[PDB]
Amino acid sequence: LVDRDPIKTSFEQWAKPGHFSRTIAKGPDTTTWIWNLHADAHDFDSHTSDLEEISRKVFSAHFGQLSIIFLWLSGMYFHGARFSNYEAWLNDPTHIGPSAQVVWPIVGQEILNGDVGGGFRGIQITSGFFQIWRASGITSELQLYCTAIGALVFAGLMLFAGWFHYHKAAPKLAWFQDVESMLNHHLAGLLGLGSLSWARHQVHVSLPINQFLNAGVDPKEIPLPHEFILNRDLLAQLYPSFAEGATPFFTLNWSKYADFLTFRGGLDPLTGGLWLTDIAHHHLAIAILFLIAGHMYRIKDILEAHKGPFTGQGHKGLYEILTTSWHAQLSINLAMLGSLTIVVAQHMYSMPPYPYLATDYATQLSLFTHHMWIGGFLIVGAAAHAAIFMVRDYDPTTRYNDLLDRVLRHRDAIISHLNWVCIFLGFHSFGLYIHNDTMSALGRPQDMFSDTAIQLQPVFAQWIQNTHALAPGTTAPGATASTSLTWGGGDLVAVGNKVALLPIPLGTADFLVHHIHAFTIHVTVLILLKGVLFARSSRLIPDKANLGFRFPCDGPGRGGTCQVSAWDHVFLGLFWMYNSISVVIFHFSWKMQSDVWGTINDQGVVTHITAGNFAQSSITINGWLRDFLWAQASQVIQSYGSSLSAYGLFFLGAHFVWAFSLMFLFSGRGYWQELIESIVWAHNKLKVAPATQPRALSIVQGRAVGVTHYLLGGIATTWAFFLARIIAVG
Amino acid sequence: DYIGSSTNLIMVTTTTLMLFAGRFGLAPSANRKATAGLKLEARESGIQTGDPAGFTLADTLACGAVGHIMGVGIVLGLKNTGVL
Amino acid sequence: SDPESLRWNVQAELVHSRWAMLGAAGIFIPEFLTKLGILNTPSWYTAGEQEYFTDTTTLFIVELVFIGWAEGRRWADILNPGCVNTDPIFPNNKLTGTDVGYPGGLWFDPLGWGSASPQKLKELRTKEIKNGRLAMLAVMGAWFQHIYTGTGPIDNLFAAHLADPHATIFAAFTPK
Amino acid sequence: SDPEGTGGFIEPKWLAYGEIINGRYAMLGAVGAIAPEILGKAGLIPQETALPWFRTGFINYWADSYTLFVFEMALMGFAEHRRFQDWAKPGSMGKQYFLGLEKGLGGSGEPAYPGGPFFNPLGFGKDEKLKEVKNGRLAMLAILGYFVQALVTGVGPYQN
Ligand code: CLA
Ligand SMILES: CC(=CC=C/C(C)=C/C=C/C=C(C)/C=C/C=C(C)/C=C/C1=C(C)CCCC1(C)C)/C=C/C1=C(C)CCCC1(C)C
Ligand SMILES: CC(=CC=C/C(C)=C/C=C/C=C(C)/C=C/C=C(C)/C=C/C1=C(C)CCCC1(C)C)/C=C/C1=C(C)CCCC1(C)C
Ligand SMILES: CC(=CC=C/C(C)=C/C=C/C=C(C)\C=C\C=C(C)\C=C\C1=C(C)CCCC1(C)C)/C=C/C1=C(C)CCCC1(C)C
Ligand SMILES: CC1=C(C/C=C(\C)CCC[C@H](C)CCC[C@@H](C)CCCC(C)C)C(=O)c2ccccc2C1=O
Ligand SMILES: OC[C@H]1O[C@](CO)(O[C@H]2O[C@H](CO)[C@@H](O)[C@H](O)[C@H]2O)[C@@H](O)[C@@H]1O
Repeated sequence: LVDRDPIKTSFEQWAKPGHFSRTIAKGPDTTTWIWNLHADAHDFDSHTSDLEEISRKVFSAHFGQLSIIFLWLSGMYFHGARFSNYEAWLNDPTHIGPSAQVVWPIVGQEILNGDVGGGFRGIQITSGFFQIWRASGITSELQLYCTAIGALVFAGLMLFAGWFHYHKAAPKLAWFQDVESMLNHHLAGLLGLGSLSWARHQVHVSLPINQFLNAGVDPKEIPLPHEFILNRDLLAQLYPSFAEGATPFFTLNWSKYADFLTFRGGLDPLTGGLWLTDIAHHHLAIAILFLIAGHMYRIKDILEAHKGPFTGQGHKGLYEILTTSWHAQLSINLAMLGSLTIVVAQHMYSMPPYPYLATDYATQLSLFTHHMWIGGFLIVGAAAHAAIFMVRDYDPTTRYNDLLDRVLRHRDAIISHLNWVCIFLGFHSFGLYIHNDTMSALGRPQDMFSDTAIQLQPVFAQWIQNTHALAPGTTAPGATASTSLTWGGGDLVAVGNKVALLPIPLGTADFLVHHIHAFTIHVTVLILLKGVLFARSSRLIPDKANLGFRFPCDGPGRGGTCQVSAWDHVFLGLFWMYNSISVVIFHFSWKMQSDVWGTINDQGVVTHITAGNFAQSSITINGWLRDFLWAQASQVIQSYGSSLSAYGLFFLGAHFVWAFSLMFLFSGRGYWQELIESIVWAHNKLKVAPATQPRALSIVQGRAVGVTHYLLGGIATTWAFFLARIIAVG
Repeated sequence: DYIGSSTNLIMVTTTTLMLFAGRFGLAPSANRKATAGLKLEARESGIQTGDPAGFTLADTLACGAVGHIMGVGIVLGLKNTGVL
Repeated sequence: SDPESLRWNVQAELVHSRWAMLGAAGIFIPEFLTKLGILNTPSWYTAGEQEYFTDTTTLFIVELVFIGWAEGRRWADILNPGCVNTDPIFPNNKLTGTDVGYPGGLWFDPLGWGSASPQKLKELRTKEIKNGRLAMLAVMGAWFQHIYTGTGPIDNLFAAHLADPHATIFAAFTPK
Repeated sequence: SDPEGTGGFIEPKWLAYGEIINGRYAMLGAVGAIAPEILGKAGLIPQETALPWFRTGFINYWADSYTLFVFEMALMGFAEHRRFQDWAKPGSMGKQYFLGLEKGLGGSGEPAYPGGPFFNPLGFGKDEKLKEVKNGRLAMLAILGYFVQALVTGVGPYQN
C-alpha cells in the first residue's frame, strides 16, 4: 500500500499480490477473493476511511452510464435505420409489423428471420422506436444515421468527462458538500429547458409533419431537411403567424381562433396515439414550472421549522448528513425513481402518447411490463441502500435524538402493525379465491363470489371512474371524450385496423386481484421495512453491527440466528417482489385482452382476443391456468419452426435456469466443500490441482447465486411466454 | 405598432404592475404568516392606505377608462358634454 | 499524465521495421521506374504463353521456399546464442545472455575489439533515410489507398453510391 | 516528453481572450468592409440543381467556390502551433547559408508592431490633438451574429 506511496512513482501498480483489507489476499493462495473483487468492487468501508474521493468516483463512474446509454441507442437508431423496415412501415402502418434486427444465416439461424412488412426477412420488435420515431419532422433512413452518430458524439465526449474527472486530479468537498443550489438548475432548465426545448421541435416540424401525414403521401413527397425555417408559411396550416397579437397578453382578438393546443384529450380517428395539437401545450405548460420552480433557493430552514407534539422534533435537523450520506440519498430516489417508473406503466396503456400504440398491442405491453419491473427492481434496492445507511455511512453517532431515533423508539411496533395487516389480507386476500375452488369444485354457485352470485348486480359503475369520463362539465372546460378513453362514460369509435381502448369495466374479478396486490404489496415491505429498521441492533442480536449489513448469519445459537441481517431482508424481499410485479403483469394482459384488445368490423361488433372469458373465471385461480397459463402459452409450445421460435426455444432454458436456482437457494455450504475435496483429491493424484486453493461458495454468495438466477430464470420465462401471444393473433 | 402599439404601452402596464406590486410584498419579509387581523398589534377599522395591489388592480380596471366607447359601439350622439 | 507505457522490447519493434521498410524500397522505385513508354511495351511471352499457366500457387511455394528459409534464419540468429534457460536477463530471454554464445569455442565472433562492433562511425546513412523508409512508406503506402480505391467503374457494391462528380485512380498528378 | 496543457483558474481566458481577438478581425465584414460587397454570406448548396435562402437575396454567388477548404484551415493551422514551439527559443532560425560572409542584412528581429524595433525614431508633429482594444470588437463580433438572422420579416421595425 506501501508500495511506493509517496511521491516517487508514476510507475503504476501492475504486479504484487492483492489489495482489499489488510491481512489481505495474503501471499497464500485462494479463490473466494475472485468473487470478492467483482462483488463489493464498489462499496466504501475500503478505498479510504475518508469521504472525499468516493463522491469524486461516483460522479465519474456514474458518467460511463450516460456514455453507454449513448453507445446503446446508437445501435438502435443505427439498426432502426439501415436495417430498415421503418421507411417501409410508415407509409404503410396498420399493415407492417416492424423489424430492426436480422440474423446472418450461420448454422441453424434464419428461422428467426420471418417476413415482417415492407418486404423483408427479420426478427420483430416490442420496443417502440418506429414510434417515438413517428416524430421525424423529416423522415429518411441515412438521416437516423446522423441522429445515430450524433449519439456516438455524445459519448467519447460524454465519456471523456469521466477522464475529465477522477483520473484528472478531481474536485472536492465543498463542490458537492455545498449542495446549496443543486436542484436549482436541474429542475429549472433541462427538466425545464427540455420539455421546453422539446416543445420547440414538437410543433415546429413534428406536428405539421404528421398533421398532413395522417392521410397518405410517401415521404419526401412531404418534409424536406430544412423547409421549416423563417418560412412560417406552412406553419400557416396549423394556425397563424400571430396575425396581430405580440407576445401573448390581452388586447388580443379572436373572432375565430386560439393558438395550436386547442386541447384534445381523446384519440385521432386514423392514428389514435392521442392528439399532438395537445402534446406541445402540455410540455410547454410543464417547463414553465421547473422554469419557475428551479429558482429556489439558496437549506435547513424549511425542515428546521414545522414540528409538533408527537410529530418530529428531529424533523428539525433531518440530517446535516443529507449532504454526507449518498447510500442515504440514493435509497431515497430509488423509491421515487423506481416508484415513479411504474406510474408510467399505467398512464401509458390507458393513455397512449405515441402514434400507433394499442392497435400495436405487443409494442406497448412489453413496455408496460418492462416498465413495471424497474418500478420494483429499483424499490427493493431503494430499501437495501437505506439498510446500507441504517448500518453504516456516517463516522460516529452525530445525528441524534430525532425523527428516526424516534421511529426506532417504536420499531417492535410500526412493524408490529403491518404484520397483522397482512394476515388480515391474505385471508381476505387469497383464500378468497380458494373459497371458489373449494365450493365451485364442490359446486354450488349460489354461494361463490362470482361477479353475479354474491350480491353485486349487473353494475359496478357508481364510484369515481364514472365521475372521470364525464368530468368535462366541471370547472372542466372540456374537449370530447375524457382524459383516458377507458373511463365509464361515452364514446366507442376508436380505430380502423384492430381496436384500442374503451371503458374497461370492474366489480369482482377486478375487485379482488386489486386486493391481492394490496397484501402482495404489503408483505413485500414488511420484510424490507422490519429489515432496514432492525439494521444494526436487536433482542436476538444486539452485538449486531460489528461487521456489515450483509454477514451470513450470526450463528447456530439463539435458536436460529441465520437469516437476520438485511442483505437478506433484501434477499427475501426480492423473492416476494418478483411476485409483486410477476402477478401484476399476469393481471393486465389477461384483462387487456379478455376485454379491450379484440376487434371491430361491420356494426363494430366487438370481438376480443377473447370474448370476456375473465367473467366468472379468474375468480377461481385455476381459471388462471384454465383460462391463462394453459390457454395462452399454447402459442409458446406451438412456436417451433417459425420465426419467433427463439421464444419457445428460450422458454425451455430460463424455464431451466430458474429450476437450477433452487440448487443454489436450497443447499448447505461445507457441503460443496466436503465434495470439492474428493474432487481435490483425485486432482492431486495425477498432480493437477492445489495452486489457488479451490473453495466453495461464500455462504451469502450462494444466496447471491440463488435469487439472481431465480429471477433471470423465473422472469424471461414469461418474456418468452409473452412475445408469442401478441405477435400472431393479438 | 397597430392597436398593439397602444398594446406596447399595455405590455408595459402588465409588466409594471407586477414589479411595482412586487417590492412591497417581499419588503418587510422574514415574517411568513401574520399581519394585523390576528395576534397582537391592534388598530382596526379595515383602515385606509397600504398600497401595491390596490393601486395596481385599480389601474388595470382603469386602463379601459379612456379607450372606452372609442373601441366600443363606434361613436354616437351630438357631443355628450354639451360644450362646443 | 503519461503512459506506462512500454517497451521493453521497445528494442525489437524497431527491427521488423528495417524489415518492413527498406523492403518497401522494392515496390517504391520499381513501380514508378516501371518505365513510362520505355520505347515500349510490357509483353511477357516466354515461359508464360504456351505451357499451361506458369505460377500463382506453385508461385508461393517456390517463391517462399526461399523467403521461407531466409526470413527464419533472419531473426533466430540475428545473434542470440546462450540459447536456453533459466533466470531473468529480460528481452524475454537474454537467456542467452552474459555468454554471447561460446566460451572459447570457435569464431562465433566477427571483428577485433572483443565484440561485434561494425565500427563506430556509421550512424549516418541508415539512421536517416532508412527509419525514413519506415516513415516514407507510411505515406506512399497511404498512396496505395488513394492510388486505386474507388474500384474503377467495374463495381459500386452496396449502393449507397452517394453522390457523383467523376472518376479516380492513378498514373500521377491530379485535377488540381 | 509528453506535450503539455496547463489549466489554472484562467488559462481559459488567456486563450479565450485570444480566441475572440482573432475573431475580432475574423469579424471581417465591417473591419474590412471592402471584403464583402456580398461575401459575408457563404453561399451554400445552391445547385444548378436548386436553391439558396429562400427569399434570400435575389437581385449566393458568381462565386469563389471550392474544395480544398479543409486542407487550408488544417495546413495553416499546421503553423499556428509552430510559432508556439519554434520560439520556445534556442535560436538558430537564421540558418543563413554555409559560405558567404556577406549576410549582415537582417530584416527586423522579433517583431510585434512597426517591426524589428519600432523604428525611425524621429517623429511627432501631427497625428495629433489591455483589452479595450479587445472589448469593443466582440461589440463588433456578436453584432453580425444576430444580423445574419436580423429580421422580423412578417412585419418589421416596430420602432419605425
Ligand atoms: C442507483 C443505484 C445502484 C447503484 C449505483 C448501486 C451501487 C452499489 N450497490 Mg446496489 N442495488 C441497487 C441499485 C444500485 N446499487 C438495487 C436496485 C438493488 C436491489 C437489487 C441493489 C441491491 C444491492 C445489494 C444487496 C448490494 C448492493 C451493493 C452496492 C454497492 C456494490 C456495487 C458492486 O460491486 O456491483 C455489484 C455487481 C456485480 C458484482 C455484478 C454481478 C451482476 C450479476 C448478478 C448479473 C445480473 C443478472 C444479469 C441478467 C446478468 C447479465 C446477463 C448474462 C446472462 C449474460 C454499490 C455501492 C452491495 C454492498 O455490499 O454495498 C457496499 C450489496 O451487495 N446493492
Ligand atoms: C445548452 C443549451 C441548451 C439546451 C437545451 C437542453 C439542455 C435540453 C435538454 C433537455 C433534456 C431532456 C429533454 C431530457 C431527456 C431525457 C431523456 C430523453 C431520457 C429518457 C429516459 C427515461 C424516460 C428514463 C431513463 C431512460 C431514458 C434515458 C430512455 C442552450 C444554452 C443557451 C445558451 C447558454 C446561449 C443562448 C442559447 C441558449 C439555448 C439559451
Ligand atoms: C450536385 C453537383 C455537384 C457537385 C459536386 C460535389 C458537391 C462533389 C462533392 C464532393 C464531396 C466531398 C469532397 C466531401 C463532402 C462531404 C460533405 C459535403 C459533408 C458535409 C457534412 C454535412 C452536410 C453536415 C455534417 C458534416 C458533414 C461534413 C458530414 C452537381 C450539380 C450539377 C448540376 C446542377 C447539373 C449537372 C452538372 C453539375 C455541375 C454536376
Ligand atoms: C447446455 C449448454 C447451454 C444451455 C443453456 C440453457 C439450457 C439455458 C441458458 C440460458 C441462458 C440465459 C437465459 C441467459 C440469458 C439471457 C438473457 C439475454 C436474458 C435477457 C432478459 C432480460 C433482458 C431481463 C430478464 C428477461 C430476459 C431473460 C428476457 C451448453 C453446453 C456446452 C457444452 C455442451 C460444453 C461446452 C460449453 C457449452 C457449449 C455451453
Ligand atoms: C451447488 C452449490 C455450490 C457448488 C457450486 C460451485 C462450486 C460453483 C462454482 C463453479 C465455478 C464457477 C466453475 C469455475 C471454473 C472455470 C471458470 C474454470 C475454467 C475456465 C473456463 C475456460 C471454463 C456451492 O458452493 C454453494 C454454496 C452455498 C450455498 C449453496 C451452494 C450450492 O447450491
Ligand atoms: O490577387 C488576389 C485575387 O483576389 C482578389 C485580390 O486580387 O480579390 C478578390 O478576388 C479573389 C479571387 O482572385 C477572392 O478570392 C479574394 O479573396 C477577393 O478579395 C482579386 O483582385 C484577385 O483575383
